Order: sequence, then structure tokens, then C-alpha cells
Amino acid sequence: KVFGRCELAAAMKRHGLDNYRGYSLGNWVCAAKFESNFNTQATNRNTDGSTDYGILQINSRWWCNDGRTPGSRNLCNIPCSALLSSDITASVNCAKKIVSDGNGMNAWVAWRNRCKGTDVQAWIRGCRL
Ligand SMILES: [Cl-]
Ligand SMILES: [Cl-]
Ligand code: NA
Ligand SMILES: [Ru+3]
Repeated sequence: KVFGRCELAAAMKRHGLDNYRGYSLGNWVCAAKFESNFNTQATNRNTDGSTDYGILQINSRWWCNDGRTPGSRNLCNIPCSALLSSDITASVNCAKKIVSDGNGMNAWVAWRNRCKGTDVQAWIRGCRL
């Protein structure tokens, strides 16, 4: 599923991301924009042999099991394929754990390089929430 900008903002709020660990909703939306272009089915292979999955490109090195990432952890306790679903629950639940683990949203390098410090509120501007 490719979400609409406002459609995702709403979905994210419904699923509890708005201000989760102090990160306003626009942060989450901007991160999803640059990680996956709002496509739940986005996958990208990392040079280390891990893969990133879904709307927030969650990595199989630490967070989900894909069965082909040597020496890796599955800290969110899910198959990485659950992160590709048109239902964002597993993505959101896992993102809450990731953002809680110490570095905040800096875990998402596109967030750090492309969203952090910007007018992230523009990403939710106009949306019925
Ligand atoms: Cl594995
Ligand atoms: Cl933080
Ligand atoms: Na893994
Ligand atoms: Ru503004």
C-alpha cells in the first residue's frame, strides 16, 4: 500500500505515534516520506546483508526476522514480512521500541539527515487529524 501524506498522518496518530517519546507527528511522516515514499512494500538491501522493511525501513540486523541476516537479532519479535502489510500496526509497534532505545529518531538516518531540525509540521499541514 502506498499511503497518502494526510492518510498516513491520520493512520499514524490513530496507532499512537503523535508525540510518541516527544516526536511530533510530522517527524514520523517526514521519516516515512524519505525512508519508503509512504509505500508499505518498500524493501532495500543494506551492504552488510541486512534488509530494511516497510514504511519506516526497519532493519533485520536488530529488529525483525527475515531468515537471511547472519548474526542478527529479532528485537521486535516479528517476521520482517509483517512490516510490509497495508496495516501499519507491526511497523508502528516496532518503531515505538526502536525510538525508545536511546538515540531517539536518529536511529533513522534519513530522519537525521533530512527531517531533523526542519519544519516537520509542514508534513501534517492541511490534514484532518
Ligand atoms: Cl537471520
Ligand atoms: Cl529523544
Ligand atoms: Na533479524
Ligand atoms: Ru511552520
